[PDB]
Amino acid sequence: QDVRVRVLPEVRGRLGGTVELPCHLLPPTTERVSQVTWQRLDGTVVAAFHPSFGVDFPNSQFSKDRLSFVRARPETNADLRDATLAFRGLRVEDEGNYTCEFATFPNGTRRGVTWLRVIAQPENHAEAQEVTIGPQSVAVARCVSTGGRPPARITWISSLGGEAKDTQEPGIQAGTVTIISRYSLVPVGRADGVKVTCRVEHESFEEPILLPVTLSVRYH
Amino acid sequence: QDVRVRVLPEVRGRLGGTVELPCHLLPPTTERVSQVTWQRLDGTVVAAFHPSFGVDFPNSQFSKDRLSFVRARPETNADLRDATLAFRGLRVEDEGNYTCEFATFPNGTRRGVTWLRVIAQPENHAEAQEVTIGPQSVAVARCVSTGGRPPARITWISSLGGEAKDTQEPGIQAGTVTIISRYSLVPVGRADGVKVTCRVEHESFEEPILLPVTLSVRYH
Ligand SMILES: *[C@@H]1O[C@H](CO[C@@H]2O[C@@H](C)[C@@H](O)[C@@H](O)[C@@H]2O)[C@@H](O[C@@H]2O[C@H](CO)[C@@H](O[C@@H]3O[C@H](CO)[C@@H](O)[C@H](O)[C@@H]3O)[C@H](O)[C@H]2NC(C)=O)[C@H](O)[C@H]1NC(C)=O
Ligand SMILES: *[C@@H]1O[C@H](CO[C@@H]2O[C@@H](C)[C@@H](O)[C@@H](O)[C@@H]2O)[C@@H](O[C@@H]2O[C@H](CO)[C@@H](O[C@@H]3O[C@H](CO)[C@@H](O)[C@H](O)[C@@H]3O)[C@H](O)[C@H]2NC(C)=O)[C@H](O)[C@H]1NC(C)=O
Ligand SMILES: *[C@@H]1O[C@H](CO[C@@H]2O[C@@H](C)[C@@H](O)[C@@H](O)[C@@H]2O)[C@@H](O[C@@H]2O[C@H](CO)[C@@H](O[C@@H]3O[C@H](CO)[C@@H](O)[C@H](O)[C@@H]3O)[C@H](O)[C@H]2NC(C)=O)[C@H](O)[C@H]1NC(C)=O
Ligand SMILES: *[C@@H]1O[C@H](CO[C@@H]2O[C@@H](C)[C@@H](O)[C@@H](O)[C@@H]2O)[C@@H](O[C@@H]2O[C@H](CO)[C@@H](O[C@@H]3O[C@H](CO)[C@@H](O)[C@H](O)[C@@H]3O)[C@H](O)[C@H]2NC(C)=O)[C@H](O)[C@H]1NC(C)=O
Repeated sequence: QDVRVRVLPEVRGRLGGTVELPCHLLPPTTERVSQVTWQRLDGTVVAAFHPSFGVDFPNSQFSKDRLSFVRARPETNADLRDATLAFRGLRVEDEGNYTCEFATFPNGTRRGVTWLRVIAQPENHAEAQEVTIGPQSVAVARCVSTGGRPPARITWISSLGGEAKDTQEPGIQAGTVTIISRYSLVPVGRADGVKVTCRVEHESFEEPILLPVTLSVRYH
Repeated sequence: QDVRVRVLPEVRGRLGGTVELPCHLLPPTTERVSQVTWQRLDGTVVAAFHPSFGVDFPNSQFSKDRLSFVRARPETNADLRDATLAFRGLRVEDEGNYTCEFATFPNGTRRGVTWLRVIAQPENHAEAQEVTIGPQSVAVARCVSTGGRPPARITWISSLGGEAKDTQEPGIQAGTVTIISRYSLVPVGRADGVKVTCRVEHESFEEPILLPVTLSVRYH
């Protein structure tokens, strides 16, 4: 894990979206570059670049349709020190640790490693459930952050001191998860009409999203 | 530590002598080779080979005077899969773990690692010390394996049950060690003329070397 190879430790990309993973051999340019290879941790080579032999993306799983080098030079940069790797149509399966390796000469190989995270932005909905008075604590409201990656975090902003209950469950999409949160309390008459807000946090949002809902109690 | 790179785990060479360290990328030949580099563990590159840029031995310590590739081809083998590295004028300082690395394309780098040991063959001498009768246990014989690497192992084959004492000490040559072994016993009259043998074992010898000596006691 060499300082003269510059990369970013972490990099995030939207499910089914695109990311560039940057990688550079930092100058001074005091060594020739022999070839560049992007490997996964398993060892599996993802993309490879060679000044004579050209480019290759030998894994059927990370094919040329999705992977590409950003390198822009007109077929002939006096040296290929920028090794930046673009992904498209991101898969959950691409979440991984990628390793950018420069075979230099006569200096040996230098590498840098970047963690690619695939985020999925969930879909959010809340509602009140209409309830009758009674001593049993029932769900008076629910909030659901569907198909998040990673799992979203729901909390309840309410003036009444009702217990929250939540649970996980698999998302529709491979490696997404839906979070279900139920707001329960003993239904009391003064509660009718009171706004109770669902507060859902997730990587993909600038900040917590708020889904306000108004409670509904029997016999106003 | 890849199976498709063939090397030898261990390799021994005489101080101030020569060794070849062999290294091959095993066929089938299903990948192009980009460049070959021999690194020490520290990382320090010892020798490097590149099909276009040529050869280099960039470390002042392992210079071209001593290092060389055995590779024989007339400047143009269709591929340079044999990466065998010759050393000469071996130094104690070269004892190390060397790593043979093939930058392949598009396949990544494969490597193999060989431990290079520098042996020094010691010089051996033994003698009896002449002694007078007396209750005090004195050295009646000594044996010295001078300037060994690694340290030699001396033992005594004798019919009399005398205690052995030995000690280390630095050798003349950097990273050699002299072993001194004294054969002591209470000098008894029947012992005169009795052969007592020095038995010294060391890597460099086919087997244990034997230095026989005849005891010398006062008043036969
Ligand atoms: C470098 O990678 C190449 C190609 O790798 C192939 O595809 C990638 C997406 C990955 O899935 C790789 O795992 C995959 O191999 C390798 O070439 C292949 O080498 C192997 C031998 O190591 C060949 O298998 C042999 O097949 C023959 C008969 O066809 C048998 O007789 C052998 O016993 C053996 O099973 C394979 O056919 C070959 N592929 C091609 C297109 O030639 C290469 O081995 C690898 N090299 C290194 C050093 O990693
Ligand atoms: C991708 O790689 C990153 C970072 O690199 C990590 O370090 C490397 C040098 C290797 O040794 C890798 O094995 C290692 O993953 C990973 O981030 C790290 O993930 C590990 C899980 O394997 C986390 O370890 C935890 O550490 C805490 C203490 O803080 C313990 O309580 C746990 O038991 C657990 O061991 C670690 O927190 C995390 N580090 C950072 C900075 O996020 C990553 O997991 C791996 N993932 C992917 C998707 O590629
Ligand atoms: C690959 O190795 C080359 C040459 O390495 C040199 O000799 C070997 C036997 C080893 O002892 C190496 O450690 C040694 O560097 C490296 O080239 C050298 O790069 C450094 C910068 O990393 C240069 O030092 C700079 O010097 C200038 C002024 O001269 C300062 O302004 C800088 O602040 C810095 O100190 C050094 O001069 C340069 N040598 C040559 C001949 O150009 C190279 O860095 C290295 N590359 C990698 C990726 O490892
Ligand atoms: C050169 O390298 C060899 C072999 O490779 C070794 O394994 C590598 C994968 C790395 O992890 C290296 O760190 C490691 O050296 C070395 O041979 C081994 O040396 C180590 C000392 O570092 C020995 O370890 C001992 O193990 C015993 C238990 O059996 C313990 O009681 C000791 O505490 C000690 O840790 C090990 O015996 C030895 N292995 C063999 C097969 O000989 C070598 O030391 C290193 N030396 C040189 C000159 O390059």
